Amino acid sequence: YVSLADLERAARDVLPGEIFDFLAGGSGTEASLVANRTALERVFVIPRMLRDLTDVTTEIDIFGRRAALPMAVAPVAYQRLFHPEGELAVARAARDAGVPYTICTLSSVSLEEIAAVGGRPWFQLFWLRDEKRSLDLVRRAEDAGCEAIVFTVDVPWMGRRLRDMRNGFALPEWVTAANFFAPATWESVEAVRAHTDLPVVLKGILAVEDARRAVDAGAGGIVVSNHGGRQLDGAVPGIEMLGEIVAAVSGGCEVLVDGGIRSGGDVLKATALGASAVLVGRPVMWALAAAGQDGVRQLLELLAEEVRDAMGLAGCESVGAARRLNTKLGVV
Amino acid sequence: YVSLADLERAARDVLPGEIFDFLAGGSGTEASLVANRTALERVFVIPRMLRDLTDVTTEIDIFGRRAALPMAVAPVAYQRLFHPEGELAVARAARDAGVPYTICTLSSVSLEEIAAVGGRPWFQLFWLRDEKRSLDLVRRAEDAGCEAIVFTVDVPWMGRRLRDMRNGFALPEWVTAANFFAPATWESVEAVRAHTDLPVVLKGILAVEDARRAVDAGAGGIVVSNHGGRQLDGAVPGIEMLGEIVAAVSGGCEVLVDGGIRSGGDVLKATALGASAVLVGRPVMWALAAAGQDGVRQLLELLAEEVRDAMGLAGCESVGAARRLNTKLGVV
Amino acid sequence: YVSLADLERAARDVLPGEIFDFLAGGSGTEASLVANRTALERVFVIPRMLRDLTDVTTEIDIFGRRAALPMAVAPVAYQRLFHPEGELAVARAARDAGVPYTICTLSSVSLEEIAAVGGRPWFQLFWLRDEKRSLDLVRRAEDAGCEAIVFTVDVPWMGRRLRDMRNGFALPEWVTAANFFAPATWESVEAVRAHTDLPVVLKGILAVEDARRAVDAGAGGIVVSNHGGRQLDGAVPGIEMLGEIVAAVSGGCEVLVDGGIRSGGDVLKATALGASAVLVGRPVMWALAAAGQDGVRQLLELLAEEVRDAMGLAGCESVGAARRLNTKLGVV
Amino acid sequence: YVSLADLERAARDVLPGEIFDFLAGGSGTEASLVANRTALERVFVIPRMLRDLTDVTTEIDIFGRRAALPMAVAPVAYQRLFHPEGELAVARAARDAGVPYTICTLSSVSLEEIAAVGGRPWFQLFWLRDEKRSLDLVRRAEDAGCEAIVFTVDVPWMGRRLRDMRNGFALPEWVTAANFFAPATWESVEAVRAHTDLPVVLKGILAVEDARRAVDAGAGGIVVSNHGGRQLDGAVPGIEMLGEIVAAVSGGCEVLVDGGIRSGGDVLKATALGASAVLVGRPVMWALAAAGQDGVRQLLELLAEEVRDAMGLAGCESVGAARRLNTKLGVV
Ligand SMILES: Cc1cc2cc3c(=O)[nH]c(=O)nc-3n(C[C@H](O)[C@H](O)[C@H](O)COP(=O)(O)O)c2cc1C
Ligand SMILES: Cc1cc2cc3c(=O)[nH]c(=O)nc-3n(C[C@H](O)[C@H](O)[C@H](O)COP(=O)(O)O)c2cc1C
Ligand SMILES: Cc1cc2cc3c(=O)[nH]c(=O)nc-3n(C[C@H](O)[C@H](O)[C@H](O)COP(=O)(O)O)c2cc1C
Ligand SMILES: Cc1cc2cc3c(=O)[nH]c(=O)nc-3n(C[C@H](O)[C@H](O)[C@H](O)COP(=O)(O)O)c2cc1C
Ligand SMILES: O=C(O)C(=O)Cc1ccccc1
Ligand SMILES: O=C(O)C(=O)Cc1ccccc1
Ligand SMILES: O=C(O)C(=O)Cc1ccccc1
Ligand SMILES: O=C(O)C(=O)Cc1ccccc1
Ligand SMILES: [Mg+2]
Ligand SMILES: [Mg+2]
Ligand SMILES: [Mg+2]
Ligand SMILES: [Mg+2]
Repeated sequence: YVSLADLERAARDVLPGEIFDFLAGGSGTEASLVANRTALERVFVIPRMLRDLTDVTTEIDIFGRRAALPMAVAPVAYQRLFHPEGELAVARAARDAGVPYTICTLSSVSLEEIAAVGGRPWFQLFWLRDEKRSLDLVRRAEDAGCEAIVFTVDVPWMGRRLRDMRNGFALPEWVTAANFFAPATWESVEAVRAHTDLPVVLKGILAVEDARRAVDAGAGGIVVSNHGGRQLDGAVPGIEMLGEIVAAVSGGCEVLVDGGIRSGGDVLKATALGASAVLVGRPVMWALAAAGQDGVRQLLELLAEEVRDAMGLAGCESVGAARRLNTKLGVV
Repeated sequence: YVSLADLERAARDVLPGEIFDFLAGGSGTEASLVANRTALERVFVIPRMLRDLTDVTTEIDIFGRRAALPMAVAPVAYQRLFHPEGELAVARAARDAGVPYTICTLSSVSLEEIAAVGGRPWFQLFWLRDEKRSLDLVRRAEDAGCEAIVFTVDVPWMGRRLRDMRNGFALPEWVTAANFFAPATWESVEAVRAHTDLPVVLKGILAVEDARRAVDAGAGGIVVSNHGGRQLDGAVPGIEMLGEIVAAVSGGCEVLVDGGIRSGGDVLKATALGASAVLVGRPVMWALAAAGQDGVRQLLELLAEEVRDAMGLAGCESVGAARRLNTKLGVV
Repeated sequence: YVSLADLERAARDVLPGEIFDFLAGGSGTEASLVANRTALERVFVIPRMLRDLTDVTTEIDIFGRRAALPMAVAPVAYQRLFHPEGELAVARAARDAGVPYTICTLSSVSLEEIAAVGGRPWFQLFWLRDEKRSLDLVRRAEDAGCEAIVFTVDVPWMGRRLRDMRNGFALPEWVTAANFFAPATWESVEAVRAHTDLPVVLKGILAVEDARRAVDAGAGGIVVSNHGGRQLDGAVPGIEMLGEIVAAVSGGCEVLVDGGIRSGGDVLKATALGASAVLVGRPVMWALAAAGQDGVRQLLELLAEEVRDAMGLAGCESVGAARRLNTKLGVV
Repeated sequence: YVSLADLERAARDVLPGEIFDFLAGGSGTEASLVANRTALERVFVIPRMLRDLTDVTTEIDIFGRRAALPMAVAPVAYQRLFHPEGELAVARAARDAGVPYTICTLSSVSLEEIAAVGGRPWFQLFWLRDEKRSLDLVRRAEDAGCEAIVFTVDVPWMGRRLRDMRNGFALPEWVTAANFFAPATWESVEAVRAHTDLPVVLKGILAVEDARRAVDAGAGGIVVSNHGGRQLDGAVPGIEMLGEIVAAVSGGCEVLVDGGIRSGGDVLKATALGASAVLVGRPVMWALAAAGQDGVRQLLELLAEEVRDAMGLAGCESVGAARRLNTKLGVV
């Protein structure tokens, strides 16, 4: 594999069509799914030259701990759909690569099993109808050693997945929600923040004033995201709001972004627009589908090489230097 | 049907080619027909998160009465071209869905028959050569219980419909103007406004100063519209003028928009740009062609679900909240 | 024929490929040829409604005389390439339509023969190496009753016509320059202006300061033009400079535009951007090729209908009103 | 050959696929390779008319000596890949055309042999791990009569050439680095500047502040360049930074540009955006592949004719006049 696109081709070959569609699809007309890629392709970096690259490092510190790359594995539900080892294969490879892994509320292996793999597990929360049950799930994650609560805030309900409707897609009997819903509000965020000392990261923020309110609410971070184009069809790409959100946040929390990251150059673009780190979703599942744990390892090694390559070519010895790069929008 | 595009495919299958072309076509090179869709596809919404969605409602009040959605059926002439029940099938489904139905001056069933279906009938006026006859038509509509006069102001004459010319299209002998023309001016508007206590809504306004003059003239509303691309070829899309017109009108009348609405997300976009409500034309006829009254019912149920979905995903419990959403233009 | 594009198809059928290429082609990569069309397609008009259209007229006054439309036939050399009657067929149809006809320096029928057709003949000048010969040609045109001298200023030499080079195209022995070259300068303009009381119109101006200098030099008009994409490849379209040039000229001369006019709507766009009138080149030759004099008559009747249609749909009873229309750029 | 694109077709016919790919390819997704062409195609020139063209000249003075065109042959490694005479064929043709030739550090014929051809040889430096060896290479070039040191500053290492990886491309045994690496820094630039009285030209500058620092560092020139899209994938095109860099440099050094020059019109565009001169890479190798020395001669004669044509059509008797042209961005 010499690009993440190689892995997409390999996963399309192996997966059943309706499972590939569950993974690849977005909501509605897929306008936001496509725009996530359009937006990154319009960004060009202005690289710097002639800087010291003696000790180029892609490492970052986030939520108190070192990560090997400015990247984490996005929460993607039901990973046993893609490979029999599911979440355990992905979490093992992430651990070995030094990348945080976000455990899903709708994981097909229990959160305690996945946390026992080790590494840096985060936990993605969906709000349950029942504050008490929601908080018990947060407490389970904390007791199991997860380091952050990634509270998904853009799913009052699931978007309209027209591929799934047309395919009549349903979970196989052999895939279940191994950890076993209502719209979340700012009151739900406060209940979580009061229940845990872990950093609470709000995933799915796109409006500048919601990013400011997230800091005011005590969030340790946000993920600027349109949920990979799977929720509101026509939601702006996170990448297009990132710069304005980073300016409004004034360092008050970590600002991550996701949606459409398909290379180390895309990581560099996100960093140059001000992201602390990115999440990567579909490509990790492609690698899982194509070759299990070893596939995910290869993907993360390829992404690490691409990130190091892009940083050094752009004159950046550290991720902080990359955040100080300027960019210019082009036409594609 | 899981999208309005499903219905377009179904109507193309059933209708004779020249009737599909009469419905689908625009004037000239169809630049404005295409631009109506281009414009909506360039708009992206910035959704809000974590708001109370306990009681999401798509209802609005307009011209004194409640409507179930921020939408009405646009005036489309000669609906018996598309289905034997024509206007009665559409008006029955609109009534049952809680959506106003605009009766045409060139309806193929008389306006009194269509008004007798019930619901919320509006009446679309074309100016007749003869003030007295024009006003008698307004009086008929009022006597029959129509709630608003939608005065079409962008047809001094019909545009150049090159599909119709190339097809040699003419009305079948079995379709007639069952209610049975000169360019309208501001004097014509004043004559209508003085003749009726119903709100007069000027349909086909695109210039900001014409929107201001409409308020000064006593209009209760305007429809920002290029007539679905069927009149001036190269007229700007209504959606591209809507924000500037809403700012200039300062709440002085209702501001509707039409042209290219093909989903509940498109309704959300129009609302976010400031529209009070939208009109929907061609998709309603697709549903009529495909399956008569039941087809139109299914279309309106699908649109209601899409509007509720898009509003809630965007953090909006009411249409007023949706009007306060911000937007960002993209590239497609 | 219901559009000018119908005539293009008819002319491609009848003409020999290398003559169609001589007519259709531009210089170099044809970037400016394509951009002339791209530019018009990006312009959208903001029409006005509810204005008095009792007496819509497409007439203009230019260089002291009435024309039936805001249009003249552009200078196109060697019209016998396209039809045996060549320039006489075109000039007869232009006369009958009330449209000025620009006689070429490189006409395949003598300028005195073409002027004898009547109508409103203008004369397009190329500067000869020899001031005295150039001025004698101007004097011939004046003696023959031409009403304006259209001095082409964008041909210090012919551009690189790669279609012609690849085709090995040369004039047939039966086509000659029936009136029988050096780069023109501002001194050449002054020599012409001093030699004739006819208005001198500089054709091929694109820079704002050249338009200002043209007024200072005593020009009666300019044609904002990149020579139909046939001279500098990569020259900006005239339509993209027109508004800035009209503002800089402050009414000091007539400002015409050409390049890519393919409909009455395009005429309206040019007028709305501030042009006094347009020139039309290739479409007139298409009509000549397809059907001789009668073809050109049909073209001009079609253009007259399209111009009247577009003006009235846009609320304009006169060309002056059309010049006061606003426009908005779109994406196509 | 009537365009540079003719030569590209001829070279694709003759070269082995993997050598054509080595020549044509870029890094990563080739976003910057494509954008180099997109950027030039978006630029339109505003030509001037009616200026004296008695003595049009394409000559420039650069680094103290006259060149026949505002162009030099870019450094392209291993030219024996394309033709058995390699660098000697290209340098002979460049000499005969009056164009400087940049000798590569990775030339397949020794720099002393190529300099002995005569003409105006420049020398492109890659920094060696070893200041002393780097400076000895600079001294060899100077001793052999090279006139400028073109220090490539955008290669801390080679970019990711996915065509080469997929092809398994390697140098044939019969091609070697006949002159026989570490990241360069500003200290490396100072070591070169102190070692030679030749002008030092930094190639691969894209950031405005790096251009300013280059002047402060004593560079005699810079090449605004993304290395033909072969280094950072997603680096901005040089052409898009050129105007801002020329303004920041305030005449303090020569400002060249490269990437995607495919015609004399493209040379004119670069000049109008403020470049002192351009470099041309791939087209020179196409000509070498297609027909050896004579091919390169034909290419340079064609480019000279296109540059003279474009300059005169744009009203420019000198390259300095062309630099004073204005431009307008379009859509393509
Ligand atoms: C099949 C699939 C399931 C989920 C389930 C979840 C989820 O239960 N909770 C959550 O909070 N986000 C999810 N997501 C979004 C994900 O976390 C990233 O937001 C996007 O995948 C980023 O875009 P890509 O890198 O995929 O372009 C999903 C994405 C995909 C493709
Ligand atoms: C076949 C057809 C006939 C009519 C006849 C009329 C009419 O006698 N009076 C009027 O005032 N508007 C009309 N219209 C325009 C309509 O009311 C809406 O302006 C557009 O259909 C909105 O765009 P879509 O939703 O169709 O894109 C028509 C639209 C179509 C397609
Ligand atoms: C075959 C052909 C010959 C000539 C010869 C001349 C000419 O001897 N003198 C002149 O001054 N302009 C010319 N022109 C340009 C013309 O006058 C108009 O500038 C463009 O045709 C406007 O663009 P279209 O309407 O064609 O798009 C020509 C255009 C075409 C196509
Ligand atoms: C096969 C190939 C090898 C080299 C090797 C070098 C090099 O050892 N040192 C250097 O400093 N630049 C190089 N370059 C870049 C070149 O000098 C110009 O920057 C681009 O070719 C300009 O773009 P095009 O004119 O090609 O679009 C190369 C370009 C090509 C195509
Ligand atoms: O991504 C999916 O569809 C899932 O299976 C989990 C889920 C469910 C509803 C909304 C978002 C994610
Ligand atoms: O839409 C049409 O073509 C109609 O049948 C009614 C009509 C007629 C003329 C202009 C606008 C609408
Ligand atoms: O258009 C042409 O090519 C002609 O035949 C006349 C001409 C010649 C040179 C430049 C412009 C027009
Ligand atoms: O262009 C190439 O790939 C070369 O052969 C020389 C080279 C090597 C590494 C970076 C830039 C140029
Ligand atoms: Mg991503
Ligand atoms: Mg609509
Ligand atoms: Mg024209
Ligand atoms: Mg180049």
